[PDB]
This record gives sequence, C-alpha cells and structure tokens, in this order.
Amino acid sequence: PIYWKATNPTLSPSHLQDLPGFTRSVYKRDHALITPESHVYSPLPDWTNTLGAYLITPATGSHFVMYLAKMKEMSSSGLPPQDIERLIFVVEGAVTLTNSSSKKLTVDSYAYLPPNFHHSLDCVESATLVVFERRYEYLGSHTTELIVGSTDKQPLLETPGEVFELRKLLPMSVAYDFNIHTMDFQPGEFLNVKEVHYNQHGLLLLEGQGIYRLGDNWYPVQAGDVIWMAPFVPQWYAALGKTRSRYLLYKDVNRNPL
Amino acid sequence: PIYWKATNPTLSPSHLQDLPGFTRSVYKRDHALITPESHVYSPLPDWTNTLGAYLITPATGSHFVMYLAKMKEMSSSGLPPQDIERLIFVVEGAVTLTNSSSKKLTVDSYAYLPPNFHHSLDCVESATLVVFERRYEYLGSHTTELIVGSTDKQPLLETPGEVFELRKLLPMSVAYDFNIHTMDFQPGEFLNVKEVHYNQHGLLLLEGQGIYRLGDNWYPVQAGDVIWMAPFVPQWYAALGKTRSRYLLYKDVNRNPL
Amino acid sequence: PIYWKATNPTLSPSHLQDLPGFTRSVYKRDHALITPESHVYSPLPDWTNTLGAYLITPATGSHFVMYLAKMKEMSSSGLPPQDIERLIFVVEGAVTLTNSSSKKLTVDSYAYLPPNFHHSLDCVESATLVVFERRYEYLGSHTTELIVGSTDKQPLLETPGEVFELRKLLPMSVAYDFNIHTMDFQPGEFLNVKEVHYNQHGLLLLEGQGIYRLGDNWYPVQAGDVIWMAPFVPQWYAALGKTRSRYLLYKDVNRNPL
Amino acid sequence: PIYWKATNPTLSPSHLQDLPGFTRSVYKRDHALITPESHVYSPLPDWTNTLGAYLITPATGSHFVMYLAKMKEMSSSGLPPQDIERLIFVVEGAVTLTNSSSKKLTVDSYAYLPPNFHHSLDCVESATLVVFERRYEYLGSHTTELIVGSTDKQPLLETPGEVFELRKLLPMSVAYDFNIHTMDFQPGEFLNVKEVHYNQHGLLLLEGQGIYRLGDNWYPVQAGDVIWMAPFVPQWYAALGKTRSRYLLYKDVNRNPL
Amino acid sequence: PIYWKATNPTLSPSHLQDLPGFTRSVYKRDHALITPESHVYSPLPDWTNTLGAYLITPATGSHFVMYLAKMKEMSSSGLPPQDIERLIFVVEGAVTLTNSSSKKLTVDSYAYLPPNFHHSLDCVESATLVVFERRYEYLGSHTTELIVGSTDKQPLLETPGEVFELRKLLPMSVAYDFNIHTMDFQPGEFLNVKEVHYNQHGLLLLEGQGIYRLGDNWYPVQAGDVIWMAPFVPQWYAALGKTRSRYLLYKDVNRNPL
Amino acid sequence: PIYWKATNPTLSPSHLQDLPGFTRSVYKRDHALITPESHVYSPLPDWTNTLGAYLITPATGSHFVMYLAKMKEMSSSGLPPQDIERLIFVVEGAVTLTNSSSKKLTVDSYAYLPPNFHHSLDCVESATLVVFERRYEYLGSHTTELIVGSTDKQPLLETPGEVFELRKLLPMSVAYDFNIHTMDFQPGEFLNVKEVHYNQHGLLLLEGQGIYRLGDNWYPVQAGDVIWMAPFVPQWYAALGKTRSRYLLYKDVNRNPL
Amino acid sequence: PIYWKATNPTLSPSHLQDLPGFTRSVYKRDHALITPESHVYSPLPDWTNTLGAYLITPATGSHFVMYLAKMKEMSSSGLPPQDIERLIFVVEGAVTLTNSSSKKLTVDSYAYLPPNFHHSLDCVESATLVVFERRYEYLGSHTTELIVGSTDKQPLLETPGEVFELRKLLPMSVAYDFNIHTMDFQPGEFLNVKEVHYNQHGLLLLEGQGIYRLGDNWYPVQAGDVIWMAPFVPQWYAALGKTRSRYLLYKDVNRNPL
Ligand SMILES: NC(=O)N[C@H](N)C(=O)O
Ligand SMILES: NC(=O)N[C@H](N)C(=O)O
Ligand SMILES: NC(=O)N[C@H](N)C(=O)O
Ligand SMILES: NC(=O)N[C@H](N)C(=O)O
Ligand SMILES: NC(=O)N[C@H](N)C(=O)O
Ligand SMILES: NC(=O)N[C@H](N)C(=O)O
Ligand SMILES: NC(=O)N[C@H](N)C(=O)O
Ligand SMILES: [Mn+2]
Ligand SMILES: [Mn+2]
Ligand SMILES: [Mn+2]
Ligand SMILES: [Mn+2]
Ligand SMILES: [Mn+2]
Ligand SMILES: [Mn+2]
Ligand SMILES: [Mn+2]
Repeated sequence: PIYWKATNPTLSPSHLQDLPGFTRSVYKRDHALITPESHVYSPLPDWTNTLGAYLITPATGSHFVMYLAKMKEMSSSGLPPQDIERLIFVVEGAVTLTNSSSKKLTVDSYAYLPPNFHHSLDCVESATLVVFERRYEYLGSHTTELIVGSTDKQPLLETPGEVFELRKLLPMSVAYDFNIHTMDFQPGEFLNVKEVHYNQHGLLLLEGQGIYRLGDNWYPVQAGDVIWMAPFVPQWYAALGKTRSRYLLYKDVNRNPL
Repeated sequence: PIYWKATNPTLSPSHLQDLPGFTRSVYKRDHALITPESHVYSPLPDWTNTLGAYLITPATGSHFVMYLAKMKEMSSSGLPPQDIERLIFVVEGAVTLTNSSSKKLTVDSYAYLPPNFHHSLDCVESATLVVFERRYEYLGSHTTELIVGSTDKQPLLETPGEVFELRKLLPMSVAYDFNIHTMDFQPGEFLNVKEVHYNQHGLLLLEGQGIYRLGDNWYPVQAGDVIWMAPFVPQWYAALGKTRSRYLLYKDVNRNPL
Repeated sequence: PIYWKATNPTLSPSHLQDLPGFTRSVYKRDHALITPESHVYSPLPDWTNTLGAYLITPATGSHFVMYLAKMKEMSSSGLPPQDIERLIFVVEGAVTLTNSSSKKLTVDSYAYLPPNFHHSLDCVESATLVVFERRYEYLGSHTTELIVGSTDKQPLLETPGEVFELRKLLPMSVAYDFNIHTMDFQPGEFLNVKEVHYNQHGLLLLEGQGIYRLGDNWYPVQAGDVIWMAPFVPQWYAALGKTRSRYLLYKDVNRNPL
Repeated sequence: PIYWKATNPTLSPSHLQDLPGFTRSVYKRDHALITPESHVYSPLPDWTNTLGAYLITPATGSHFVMYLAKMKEMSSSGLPPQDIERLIFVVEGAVTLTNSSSKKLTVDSYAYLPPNFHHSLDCVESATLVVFERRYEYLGSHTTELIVGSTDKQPLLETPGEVFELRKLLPMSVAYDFNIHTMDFQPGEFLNVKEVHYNQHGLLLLEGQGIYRLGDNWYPVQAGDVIWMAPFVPQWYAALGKTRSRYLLYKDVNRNPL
Repeated sequence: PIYWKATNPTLSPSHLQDLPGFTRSVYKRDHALITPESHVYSPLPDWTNTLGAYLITPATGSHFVMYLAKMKEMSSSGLPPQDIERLIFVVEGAVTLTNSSSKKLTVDSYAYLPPNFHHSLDCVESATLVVFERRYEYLGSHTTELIVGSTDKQPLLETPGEVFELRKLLPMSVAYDFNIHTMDFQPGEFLNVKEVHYNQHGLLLLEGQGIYRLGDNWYPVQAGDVIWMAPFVPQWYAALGKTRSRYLLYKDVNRNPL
Repeated sequence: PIYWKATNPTLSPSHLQDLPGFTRSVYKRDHALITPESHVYSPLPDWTNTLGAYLITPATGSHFVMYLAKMKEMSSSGLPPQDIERLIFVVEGAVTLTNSSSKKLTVDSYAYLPPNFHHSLDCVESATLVVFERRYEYLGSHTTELIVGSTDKQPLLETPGEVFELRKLLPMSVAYDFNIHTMDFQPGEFLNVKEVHYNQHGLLLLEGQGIYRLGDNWYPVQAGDVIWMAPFVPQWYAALGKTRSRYLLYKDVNRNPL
Repeated sequence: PIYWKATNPTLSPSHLQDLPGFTRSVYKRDHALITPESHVYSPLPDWTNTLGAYLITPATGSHFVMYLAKMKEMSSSGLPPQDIERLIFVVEGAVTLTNSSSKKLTVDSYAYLPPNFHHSLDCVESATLVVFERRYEYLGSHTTELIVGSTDKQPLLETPGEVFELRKLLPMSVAYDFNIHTMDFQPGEFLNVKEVHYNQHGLLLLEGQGIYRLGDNWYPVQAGDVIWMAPFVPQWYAALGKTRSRYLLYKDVNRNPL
C-alpha cells in the first residue's frame, strides 16, 4: 500500500486523546517538526470543498509555502495568485488535471505548473495533495514549462559521497528555481555530510522512520511527519527499522544566493 | 459585573508592590504573555481624555496592533490612519458610536469599521475598550461594511472534534481579512488539536482561569491576561476552576499566506 | 505591629486562587525559595492543638530542620528527640516557657534549649513559632544551656567591610554549634561580599523586601519568604523599598568541617 | 565633575587585562548590555580628529543609532545624511555649536538638530558626546527645530505610579518623533510597573549603580554602562548604594505604532 | 606549502566516518562556526568545472556571501550579477585573472573587482578560492577600482591597544564599503578588547588553532574553520599551539550604519 | 583483528592535536560518555609494568569500578582488596591465568574471579583488558566459583520483545550479583523498550557505531567509547553503518533493591 | 615579588564595588570557580587569632578541605582534629614551623605534617597560607613523615604526552594518599589530554592567566583564582598572556578508587 503510512501514521492523533497538550511538534528559530496532531485543517479559499492545512509559509522566513490539501467529493482547485508557480504531489487518492490534453494523476504522480499557467485539478472522490507554491523568480527571458510524471518513472542519480538513492522530479535546467527530491535510505544508512548550506527545505516523510538531527536537536520521526529547514540549519538523517525510509524534499536552486 | 475579573484581576499589580521587579509577563520569539503589572498606559494621541496601552504591534512580527483604551469622563476616540480597519470591543462601561443614527455600546458590545469609514467614539462616565487595527489588505475588488453587535446575540457555530462554544463577531465572508472569535470552555475542557498554523493571534481572557501552552512553555493564566501568538507557534489551552473560561481572539483570514 | 507582614505577606496565597499551579517557590540543587502558598501544614506529632509546616530538613542535604508552628488555644510543645537541641523564635503572639522558673516569651522572644534539656512551651491563646532543631555535635566536655532573651536586648555588632546591622541571639562560645543572626539592611544597602562558604543557612524574612541572589538565580523576595542555602551556594542580598529589611538567619559554627 | 564615573567606570577595562576573553557585555534577541571593555573606537567618518563608537544601530532591529564621540583637540563634527535628525548630549569636556549666534556647550548641555539642519560642533580640547540619529518620521506639515539646553534647567516631570525623578530634554510636541529622558532613582527605589511596551530604548547610566532586569535576565550595572531595549522587552530597574542613580534614555513617540 | 592545513585540516571530515550525525558546526542566531565536515559543494552556476560551497549568505542577516570555490582543470569563472562587487583570495593552487592587465594569482594572492567590472579567472590544473561578493553601496559619485596584490607585500599596520599583526588587503579610501584584514597572533596572544560593533564579519582560519568566544559560547578552532559574525555579537580570540594563528577577515566599512 | 577498531577508534586522540580543549566526553548527573581523548593512564598499584585508566568508580554513585589495564611486556597483575570480585575481558593481546589448571587468555576471552579467590595474570607481550571490580554482596551462604571462557562459546539467549542478539558470560544463578551481557544489533536495529530500571551499567562499544540516548541527550558513538548509566537513567540504542554493532555491558542482578 | 598577584589580583574585589551582586564565582555539581570577591574570612576553629576562608570542604563531596589562612602579628596555628593530615604552602609573608629544630618557611615554602603529628605554625609579621587537610586513609602498616621543602628545590618530572613543567611537593610513596603538584605552562601551551579521572582537585592559580574548561563550561582565570574539580569532571587548560602560568594542585593517589 504505497505511502499508506503517510496518511495513517503508527502513532496517530487519536492515540493522545488522554494526554492534554501533548505534541511531538516543535517550531524553532531555524527549523520545525510539524506532526499530525498539530495539523490545522480549514477550507482553502478559491478551492471548492477542499480542506487544506498550511504547514509552512514565508512567516517562517521561507520563500515558499507547503500545505496539505484534502480534496473531498467533486472537489476543484483554485488558482495560485499571479506569478505563483505551483507543484502538487498525490500521496493518496486520485485527481485529474486539465489546461494541452487531460491527465489522471494517482498516488506518486505529480504536476508542476509555471507561473500564471492556466490549469485545473478536478477530483471526484478524494485525494491528499502535498503542494508547494512560490513567487517565481524570473531570470532573464527563461520560462519554466509544464511537467507531469511519477517518482518511479524518474531515473536514479549520482549520489557522490553518499549512498542513499536519489530521484528528481523536475528539470535541473536553470529556468526552474526549485526542484523536488525523493531520497531513499535503507535501515542503517545515513548522511555522510552534515549539511549546512544556504538552500532551504520542506520535507515530508513518505515511508519509514529514523532520527533527524536539526542544529543541536535530535528528533525521532515516522512516516507522515513534516520538516521545515531554514537556510543554514545543520541537518542529518538516519533510517531505522525493517522497512526503508523515503522522503519528499523541497530545495531551491539556480539563483544567486545574494 | 460582566467580565469584571478582566478589569479587576484576582491577582492585581498592587499585590506585588513588595515583590520588586516581579512579573508574570514574558516576551519570547513566537509568543507573549502580557499580564496586568506590565501594561503601560499613556495619553492616546488624537483621542480625548483617554489613556491607551499597546499590547501588541508589528514590531513583534505581527501585522496588527492590539491595545487597551481606558476612556475617562467626557472622552472621545480619535481616527485610525488612512486605509486602516478598526475593531473595538467593550470590556467595561458604556460608549456611544456615531457616524448614521448614533448607537449605544455597553459591556460585551462591539463594532467593526471598514478602513477610513468615518466614525466617532464618545463616552460620558468611564469605559474600557479592547481594540484591534490593521492596514486593510484589499482583495482586488472587495470591501467590508460597518458591523455592530453583542457576543451573546451571536450564534454558536459548529466546532468539529472540538468542544468549546464558538462565536464570531464578524462575517466569514471573503471581504474580511480577519475575524474575532469568542471561545468558551468548561472546567476540565481543553483543545483536542495542538495547533500549528500560519495564522496569528492576539487574545484576551475575559472570564475564567486555566493553563495555556506555547511552544515548550506552559503558562498559568487568569482573566485579564493577554497572549500574543505569532505564526506557527504551537498553542493549546485548558480551563480550570469552578467557572467557565472565555477569551477574545483575533485571527487573520481570507488572504493567501504567500 | 512587629513582624506583622511576616505572617500577613503582601502577596498572599489567596491572591493566587486564580492561577492554577502558579507559585514563587523553587527548590534547587544548592538552595530553595519556600514561599507562603507552598507551606504544608499538618499536626505536629507530640504537640497539642498545633499545626506545623516543615520548610527544610536533612532531606535537602542540611544538618538541621526548620519549621513553623502555629500554636492555638490551649496548645503545648512536645519534647524533641534525644540528643537534639531546639531554638524557638516567636514570630507572633505569646507563649510561656517552663522547665526552674517560667518565662513569658512574646514576639521577638527566643529560647535555646540544650539537647536533652527538659522544657515545655505552653500557649493559651495563639503563637507562631519559627523553630530550629539539630542533632547537637558534642565536642569536649563542653555543654550548652538554656538561653532566653529578646532581639532588642542584644547589642548591635559591627561587621567589617559590611554595612548591615547585626545581632547574634546565642552566645559565640565554642560549645554552641550554631547561632541565629538577625540582619538589617536599609533600603538600598547590600552585601559587599559575594559570599561562598561551607556554612549552611536557613532564613526567614521578617520585614522588608529586596532581591536575593543564589547561585546564578535572582529572586524577588518579600516578608514571610523562607530560604534554604546549602554550603557554598553563591549568595548575595539587596534591600529595596521604603521600609527596611530584616531577616532571621541560622548559621552553623565552631565545628571543624573535618 | 558631573558624570565622572560615566567616563571613568569603577570596573575599568584595564582591571580586566589578566582575564582573557572576559566581558560583562551581552547581546540577546530583545536587549543588550554594552560595557566599556567592549567599546570599539574607530575614526569617525566626516569628523575631524574624532574617535567614535557605535553602541546601537538598526542592525539590532532598532530605528536609531547611538554612539559615543571622543573629540580631541581641533576636532570638528560632521553633517549627517539627508533626512536624519541628530541629538548630542555632552558627557565630558566642551564643544561649540554654531550654525544663529554660536553656543558654548559644556557638560550636561545638549542640542537637537532637525533633519537637514546645517550645524557644526567644534571642540578645541576634548569632549565625550553621546549622540542619537534617526530617519525623521515626517508627519504632515509639522516640523521640529533647533533645541539647545541643559538638564538642570529642565523641569521635573511627574509620573503616575512611580517615584523616579524625570526630565525630558526635548519638546513633547507631536512634531517630535522621540524624546530623551533623564531619570533619577534614590537608593532603594525601583520601577513599580514591569514595563512592556512597543517603545524602544537606548540608555546611558550617567551616575550610580543598580540592578537591571531585561526579560528573564538580571544585570548588575554601573555608571558608564549602555543598554539596548528592543520593543516589548520586559524591563525593570532598581538603584542601589549610597549615591543616586541617573540614566539618559532614548524613547520614540508621537507616531502610530501600526 | 603556504596554508596547507587550511586545505587539509588536522581533524579531517573522514576521521569522523564512524560518528553518525556528529559535526562541530553551529549556526546560532547571531553567529556561526562552519567546519569542513559540513561544507556542501555543488556546481557553481556560470562557472566552468568549478565546485562551490556557500558558507554565508544574506539569509543569515548578512549583506554578503562567502563561499569556497574549487576550480579544477581548465576551469573558468562566471561574472557576478549587476552591481555585485567581488573579492577573491587564493588559498591553494594558481589561477589567472584578466581585464586592466593579466596576472598569475598563487597562494596568498587576491583581487578585488569593482561593481560591473568585467574580468575572468582561468585555472589550468586546480585552485581553491575563498570569495566574497556584495551588492555595492554607491556613495555619491565615488567608485572603487581593480586591486590585485599579495598578503605578504601588505605592510604591517598600527594596532593601538592590541598586539596582533594586522594587514589590510584593500585601500581605506571611502570608496570601499569593505576591506579584508589579515590578523596574526603569536601563541598565547589574544584580543585585549572584547569587541561589540555594528561591523559584521566573515573569517577563515588560514593557519594555527586556539579558542574563539562568540557571545557566551566557546569554540576550539583549527585551520580550515570558518566563522560568521553577525553585527554586535561579542567576539574574542586567543591563539594556542606551537605555530602562530592567522585568519582572513571580511569587514564592512566607510558607510553610515543608519 | 577482532575488536581492533575499539583499540584504534576511527576518530582518535591524534586527530585532535589542533583543537585545544576539544573533547567528546560528557560526565552528567545520571550518565557519562567517556571517549579515547579523555583517558588518563597511570601505573596501576600492585600491578607490574602496566598502565591503567579508570573510567567508572563509585565516586560517580556506582557500586563498582571499571577500567582499562594496558599490560606491557613481562607484565603481571595485582589482587583486589579483601572481598572484591573481579572480571577481566581481553579486548586485545594475550595473557595467562594461573594460581586449578592454567589457561592462557586471548582476545574475546574472559574470567570471573570470586572474592579473595587468589589468582594471577602475567603477560609476556602486550595486553589490554577491561576489568570490573566490586565488593561482593554475600546473599546468605551462596558463593561464586572461578569462570573462564569466550564470547562465541556462549549460548545466544533469547530476548522477549527484542531483536539484538544476546549472550551472557556468567551464571544467572542467584549466587552472582552481576552479569556481563554482550549485545549485537544489525544496522538499522534499535532497542524497542526505552529502558528505565534500578540496574546500573558500564559499557564498552566493541564494534560498530550508532546513536545512544541517555535521558534527553543523544550521542553519536563509535567503537572504543565508554558509557556509564546510573540507575533509572533512560537509555536507548540504535546501530548504523555497514557493519554490525556490539558492546560489553555490566549489570547488577539477583539482589534486593532496598 | 614571588606570587604577588596571588594576593593582589589584577581584578580586585574593590574594583567591583559599583556592581551589586556581581561575582566571578561559580559552584556547580562537579566543579567550582571560587574568586576573591567571594572569600569569606572568619576566625579559624582552634587556630589562635587567625582569619581563614574555606574554599572547599567535604560538604561539596570531596574528601579534603582547602582554605586560606591570614596570619598576622603574634598568631598561631591550632592542631587539626585527630587523624587529620595537614599541608601548608606559603603564598605570602613567612611563618615559623616548630614542634626537631624550628624552621623558617618563606614564600614558596611548604610543610606536610603526618596525622597526629604534634606541631604548630607561629607568625610574628604576616603570612598567607593555602592549606589542605584530610582524614588520612591509613593503609596497612604504612605511615608518613614530616616533609618540608621548597618548590624551586624540587625537580622537573617526566611529563609524557605533555609540555607543562611538573613538580611534586611530596614523595610518590604508596604511603601518601595525596600529593601536591606544581604545574607551569608557557603562554600558548595547553593540556593535550582532556582528562576525565576518578582523582579530585583543589587548585590555586599562583601565576599568570588563561582559559580553563570544566565540563561544558569555559572560564577566564587570573592569579588568585581557586578551582574545585570533583571526580570525573572533564578538565582542560591553556595559559595565555606575556607571563607564564603556574598553579598549586591537590591530587589524591595511592589508594584503591573503589
Ligand atoms: N536535509 C537533506 O536531506 N538535504 C538534502 N540532502 C539536500 O539538500 O539535497
Ligand atoms: N488559540 C486558539 O484558540 N486558536 C483557535 N483555535 C484558532 O486558531 O482557530
Ligand atoms: N547570606 C547571608 O545572610 N550571609 C551572612 N552575612 C552570613 O553568612 O553571616
Ligand atoms: N525601562 C525604563 O527605563 N522605562 C522608562 N521608565 C520609560 O519607558 O519611560
Ligand atoms: N574578530 C576580529 O578579529 N575582529 C577584528 N579585530 C576587527 O573587527 O577589526
Ligand atoms: N542499555 C542497555 O542496552 N541495557 C540492556 N538492554 C539491559 O539492561 O539488559
Ligand atoms: N586538571 C589538571 O590540571 N589535571 C592534572 N594534569 C592532573 O590530574 O595531574
Ligand atoms: Mn539539505
Ligand atoms: Mn489558533
Ligand atoms: Mn552567609
Ligand atoms: Mn521603558
Ligand atoms: Mn571585529
Ligand atoms: Mn539497560
Ligand atoms: Mn586532573
């Protein structure tokens, strides 16, 4: 059951009904671990019959927003503001995209929509979407293009110095100001480089469990957890248990960090 | 009297006159607990024979200001700068609202005022208002309209997976970029979801006592207390004692969090 | 009235009936700040119509006990275990000491009873006793004896490099293994030496208010507060306000630490 | 000589030459304690033979700059950028203000220059000047003007609820976006209100010593010390010793905090 | 080889291959210690066959960028954006710079390039460069000019109050909004002044080792380490070991801090 | 060689010669992590030509000692004071046991010596062993016998609710008050129960590397590290890397906790 | 004047008289930094007319006491309790030792007296003695003897793995259960091993200044400073400045650490 654990985490919110105030969530100066018992769902404007929960916004200091969209019966999507690029990823259910030709996106599929590119996502039953939105940073006369596909369909890439498996969802072309990485770790595998860089992250754990290190903090995590990594926060991960770990990742690229 | 412990708190400033520099007030990175012994009142500009005490201003990262106005005899309110929406809530006493057909606002009464909408607040004896102001965020081709009412004359809304009785002094319409909630709790009741949302709050405890959690901090609170909650700060509350707890709450809405 | 606020503190427990869990009390590794709303009163074994509250006992690492005894109509004191000396200071009310004569100990009156010294304190109306007990550390063929006097009848002692007024209740003779000091500070005066010594303390603030520094902590204190000071806890004090400060203080002496 | 310890602290930088890396200075999120052994003097741009040291600049989130100007012989002041108002207070030595009849400014003297107001400070011997500069907040037609004077000749203002003696160096007119206060505390006195306000500060302790509370931090202070107070930082002060306390204080006013 | 350790740290990143997640790197609110096991290299845009690792960017609250650039065979640089000034220092290898003229830069050689000044770096074998870039702050009608030199050809400068040996790679004329200092400490030497200034820093320990204090933090440092010093953070260094300590240091200057 | 990495940790003291004062060791209230760069070797009393270093003694609160004896050429051992049971475990080299029989002990070989049980240890070449000495608690008439062995020659015991391979070196029979568990985890495997018990530990990681949790502190560890776990200190382990993970563990058993 | 700064420290107690509550002293769970402004001089028990200030006693968990003796005109020592060994070191002045023939002990001189060894130190001018006392841990039939010497007359000892110059005032015989090391560091030198041993210390920096690490605490120190290091606390040092560093050091040896 692909990404099942992501929408049905082992430690579920209802399990803390007799533990008032308790939460695994934390929000600090340079990072954050947002968990299922803290998601605040509420109707998404311009969207039709869709409860959405924002996990990250520029108020945190980011240049993107990362939210979860719960599309229920005969739901439709609203358009991002002007000059806002959007990326959706289906983690549960099914949704159909329409502008050049129709597309039926299911679990593990995804779509990238450039700024002001007209489109619409129409869902008949339900679909859990983890979407990233950003004010597109126009470089020269470059323009991004529509992108559609699936994680499994993407090729494995060079992971010099590392051992985790890496897939990328978007073109690395200079026009794209960000990308989405899918990283896989086998139990016992970790990051050799204790990353400290100007790039910022938005991460969703799709499968597995392990320990994430953020700054001087150590956080045991499980599929379903979300993470906000501000630029320059020391970061690291290690997968644990019997099943492997898989996480979806946001990362800004191709722009002078000045 | 209605909301008497808000203006005459069980533990008052005069009760600490022998505990040098002692205060319950805390101003942290993502939140604040402003207790009565820290309130700073100074002549409120343009107003008349009225002292004001700013509790929250954008200097904290918010996008709004919160202050207590203590109107004295033969007093009158001043006007907000240009393009600024204002909202007053009567915590004690009486005050007349003129534009028109003048209106009489008493304890638990209130009024919203579109940005610029010319209005005048005039009071005879005394009166103490809790007020919010924020530079309106014009949603393209939308506008709001003068609102007036009394908490009690507001219907109890639906609160799924939550017990507290909710009321909203303003319309959930798109025009409005913020609302004002009235959440009542019964001794022993708390918030089931440990919230983490882009939304920000400014809240006044009118009745009751309980425990508020903010980030990894827990704070015993009594009526009269005011809390500042910045975007994404984990929050939670539980009412205690014999009476019920109820607080005033500003919450930003109907605007993209980008 | 003398030592009035000592039993009627500015901030009283009832003033906190609306702040669940709130408390000024703090019990740390090398010290403690016991305040009114934490006093645990229970009937004093071997006593009559007398509730007692223990503030410090060797469970803290000390070598003595400190406690308050609220005596009431027709009440009497019980004989302290074998080989244990006792010192009683009358905070309020009246009590009669018998044994070889019988003195009428009133407010500001004290009595040191040697170990195994038959005696009895008997209160008819009501008395508040602050008392110290310790296993006496027998030296040579030295032995102590009954001491009965009043603070005002003790000469002011000069203390080099310090500006506080000092009175020592018991004789400085080698035989006594401790002494009770009375220390007065005028508003604005403070300890010039930032003490760090093997000596351990137990103190009760009878009058005034100020800042007490213990270790790396700063505590606002008012009359009625009690403090535990384990050996070597860095300590300092400053008197604030209109009125002067006065605290009763236990201090072990004349015994070689080896 | 007036404010002698202000430029000759009891605990001088020299006394610390056998303690590598030691400093009393601290810089936190909402406040700062800048002490002598931390001042970094550098030649002051556009000034003649004048060493300067910036203690506070907008890099802290403030809207004003605060610096010390050590003027030696034949030294001259330097005009500030466009739209910047300047306030100079003489702490040691003497300088001549010329622009409307030259003026000799000595210790305790001060001058306020409206933005874009041509002037010149010429010194022939030496002089220490504490100066504040800001981007004036033009409010309609209102405009400030040259203000020369002395603290002694300024009237003792009254402050409800407090006992400290206050004087405000500049007019309270709405045109002025801030004032400079002088506050006196007799030993044993302290602030009654545990201030928490939108206003921000920058201060210089000219005389005396005491304890300053900032947030949950406590700092013993002495003449010569400088403090930064960010908006909404919990603040409290107490004077101690034989001599009285005196500190210069910056404070913004007459401008909507919204 | 000059600066050999700065390229081959005593404690190399691989020495830590059996310590999962362990790193000596810290990114605090007002400073940062970036070490080798955390460096993140990636294809430097617009460059040719050169890996880069940004250490500091305006995302930390700075106004500049600092990055290590690993130029391999037949490698060439890329031009910075409009108005971005640039400074490069050779810590390893050799590279050629061309217009006005052309020079062969080897270890210890540097070149400052004014805004929009067309240039180019070309390396045949390998080179390691530490570089700083910044949005130039045009002051009036002034302009900077090409500066190419060698650390050793720079004269020792007077360090009033200090004992280290300071060189400045760039001129001090008002046109330059920054400079790069070279600071040498003999073993056991340290900074007498415990700096607190608006100037922000970017350093690279070229050789030696010792201790660095940043705020209330203390860090053992070795050649290769990199430190970020945001404005006003208290700073201090002491050199230890057999050999001397040398560190490259950026510093903003000749601009009003308002 | 076996356990080689333990005697030659990947991160060794030599790698730290350029980081003054730096050390990975931590000694806390309820636990400790002793690393190779903090070992203090001194000639063991009674022993012959043999450097020894104690890692855990009762000064820490334990009721046992643990140390590393590094027997050199022609070395011999000394006996434990009256009633001090002793267990040795060869970590590297060779040494012969004597006195019944006379078997030469080698790497991965151990020996329990009953209290007073006369014995000897002579090493011809080199030897490094880890020993545990303690005051035996006679439980009536029961008594311990000599024991010699090897790890692999020990039955892999079961472990209800666990995955780590377990082996004990001594009889679980009541006569013994302490055992020496051996534990093995495969990369990605971890303790399922966050242990909290009266028992105390003294461990040596012989192989692997992972993350150890002690209370609220997490520690990246590697072969050769040493940990002390006082009673009730919350503990947890997880192995990482390509190789397995194993450690030697002390543990009091079969005795009333009162 | 040998060790002049040891009783006339650069940062003197009187330099901090305008800083109420300020002190450099610290006292924690495993260590302590006792500075001059905290010395509590008070009549020494048994001694005749001599002020003394205890720095360390077993109350801290140690097995020895450390204290300063201020002897003046005609003032003499008092035999210590029974079975207590004493060691005195002359830091200032001179004192005569008698009991075999009298001996004049000047600065840098010392005397170790066995337990019960009758004797007496008398003074006719002035002298500052740093003394250590402990309840001698008799072992078998071993006994100690009157030791009298002088630092300079003691030989440098082999310091493998180090560079500091070491001297031991007492014989290394298994009889002595403690020794007093003299350790000298040249500017820049430091400990290579970050010790963590069962041994305990009581040190007194006699000459110079530097940085001292204890646990995760970093401390600047100067001549006259006194440090207490409890068993197993991480400890390191580094000498800084123009002049060398030297400190006296108590260290227990020759006894099973069980
Ligand atoms: N925290 C991370 O996992 N970061 C990724 N390795 C990345 O930035 O590519
Ligand atoms: N603090 C609160 O009461 N928050 C509300 N539950 C809200 O944000 O809707
Ligand atoms: N803290 C104190 O009260 N100290 C007293 N001066 C004392 O130890 O005598
Ligand atoms: N902290 C302060 O000194 N506050 C001043 N009394 C003031 O705000 O006026
Ligand atoms: N950290 C430093 O070394 N700073 C330099 N002394 C400087 O700012 O000039
Ligand atoms: N820390 C440990 O691994 N403890 C073992 N599981 C044990 O006590 O058996
Ligand atoms: N902290 C110390 O100075 N330790 C000494 N080197 C010692 O234990 O010998
Ligand atoms: Mn990353
Ligand atoms: Mn909320
Ligand atoms: Mn004391
Ligand atoms: Mn203020
Ligand atoms: Mn600097
Ligand atoms: Mn265990
Ligand atoms: Mn040591």
